[PDB]
Amino acid sequence: NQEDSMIMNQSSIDRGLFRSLFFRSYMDQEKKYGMSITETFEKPQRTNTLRMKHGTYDKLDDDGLIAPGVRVSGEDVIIGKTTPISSKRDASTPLRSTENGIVDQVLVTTNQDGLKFVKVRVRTTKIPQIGDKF
Amino acid sequence: MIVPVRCFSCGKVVGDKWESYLNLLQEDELDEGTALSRLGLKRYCCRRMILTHVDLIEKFLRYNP
Amino acid sequence: EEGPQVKIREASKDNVDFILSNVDLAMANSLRRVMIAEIPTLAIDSVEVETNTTVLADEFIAHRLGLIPLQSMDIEQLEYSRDCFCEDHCDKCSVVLTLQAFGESESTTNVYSKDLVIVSNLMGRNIGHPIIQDKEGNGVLICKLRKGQELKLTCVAKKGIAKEHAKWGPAAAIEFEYDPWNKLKHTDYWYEQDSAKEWPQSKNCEYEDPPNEGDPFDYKAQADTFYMNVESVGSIPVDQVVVRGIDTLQKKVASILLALTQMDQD
Amino acid sequence: MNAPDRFELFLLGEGESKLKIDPDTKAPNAVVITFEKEDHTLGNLIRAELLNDRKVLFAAYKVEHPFFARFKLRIQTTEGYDPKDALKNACNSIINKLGALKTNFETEWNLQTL
Amino acid sequence: ATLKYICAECSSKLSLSRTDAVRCKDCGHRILLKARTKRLVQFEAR
Ligand SMILES: [Zn+2]
Ligand SMILES: [Zn+2]
Ligand SMILES: [Zn+2]
Repeated sequence: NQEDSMIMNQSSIDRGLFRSLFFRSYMDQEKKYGMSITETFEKPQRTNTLRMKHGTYDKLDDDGLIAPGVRVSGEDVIIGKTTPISSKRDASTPLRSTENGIVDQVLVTTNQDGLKFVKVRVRTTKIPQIGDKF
Repeated sequence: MIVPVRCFSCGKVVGDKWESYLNLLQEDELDEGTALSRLGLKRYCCRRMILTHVDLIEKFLRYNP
Repeated sequence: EEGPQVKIREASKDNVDFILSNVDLAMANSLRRVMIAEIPTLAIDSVEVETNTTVLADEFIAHRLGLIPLQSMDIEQLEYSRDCFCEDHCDKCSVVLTLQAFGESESTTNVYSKDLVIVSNLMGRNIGHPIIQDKEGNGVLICKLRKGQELKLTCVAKKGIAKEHAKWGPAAAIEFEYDPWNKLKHTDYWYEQDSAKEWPQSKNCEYEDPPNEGDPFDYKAQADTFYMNVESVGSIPVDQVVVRGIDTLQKKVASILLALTQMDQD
Repeated sequence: MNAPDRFELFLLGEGESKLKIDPDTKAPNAVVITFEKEDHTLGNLIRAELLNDRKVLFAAYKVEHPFFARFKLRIQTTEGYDPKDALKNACNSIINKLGALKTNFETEWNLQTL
Repeated sequence: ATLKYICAECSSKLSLSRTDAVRCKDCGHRILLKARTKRLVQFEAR
């Protein structure tokens, strides 16, 4: 504990003291351009769709978004959408490289303009680490 | 949120006491400190684990979903 | 009687308050370090959540589940999760416990520690009973359910140590004193006018005759006579707490002897 | 994120044996023992019961880093006395003290009521 | 059993159709949620 710093009881941290719930609420929508060409939420195909992310989509379900029970980490994609061309290309929404946790829930609801629109809540228990600011 | 199960430092099991706590003031008309004395909560590190906390989960329960 | 001498002044199901006599200072500190940090016990190391609809996120609930005081009286028969050979756990590795509850009434039904249900084989061992000390008959309160919610999961209690995590620690609440008047002069008493009147004397003074103050300081003195009280958590009673600490200490010490005699090679 | 797994503190990892013996240069007959996965619980008692021995000269234990789990124990004894034998004698003294204490405490316990 | 999408106002189990709008018949609102996969979490209770 040096120059305005402190030392914490490791057991109390493990007992649960000063533990945190940390949520993230990602959002996306499709149908932006109109004229019946339209982005589609789906598990993509790697063939002829060359805009794929570093993370693979084995975690993706059939309609392109994962259930509220799947532990996630790294760059594992959460929402896979495809934008058409005049074949399809990726517009998937990966996860932030640093964070990791559990998908808390997934919400779909249309917009006022009639656009398909999704909000994914991810959750993590963040424990008091060493260099956290208190 | 929820009642802490054990005091964060001196380790005593404190989860079971909470409910009795609420009744201990109600029917017998006692102060908080004496009701904490009844449950063997001598050490104030333990003794601070209950009183400091308010059971907020009740407010969560009212919501239907 | 051949060395360390112990007098007991009071004891109970939860507490044992006693004098320890005629040992080196460091030994008691190491022994309480052992029982606080080294005694093996049993608690949850994995929870397979089936379905949850309660307010609480099952990370929280898993943490609460780890802290349940599980009786580990005969646990020395049990083998560690890591040491044993079952694939990730079996009846020799672990004790599985189911859990399920629903909203019976509009009146909120709470889930006590009691409603845990043992699944795994026991083969006669007294391991896995979540001990409960409350008068009403139900211990740790884990969650509350309104009429709508449902909570079902399956925890897998494993053997562990207080060093790795704090669940596997059986006392954590032990007193310690060894000098009523600082006759060893180990501390320097902060004071405003007088050290004594501004300092409450220890309640353990009645057994050790107070200094007559006529005598100069005794340089050759050392610390031998200790006063302390051990508090049970319920996983292991105090009697087996201290003895299992002593046994783990002897075993750790002797592990050095074994690795040493092995160190002598061809 | 970056923390060592909690089992790294009491269980010896890959290629890490329990003890090591290194004779100390620039010194008389003296040795450092490089413990592994050992807190001060053990070392402070080994040092104390070692110091109670008359024949030993130098006995110390230092925590190189409480970050990690190892502490180094150095000992030097008069010539003709292998220090490892001094360690063995101190350890056995500790063990017999512990056993007698255990039986003493059990005798004191069984008589007690409530 | 199988339950593909649910809604907030009433916890109605509704497997939903492809190329369909987002509307719960019994609730009446347009908000809906996804439901837990059958693969169950492994939790270091820690
Ligand atoms: Zn406490
Ligand atoms: Zn097994
Ligand atoms: Zn509904």
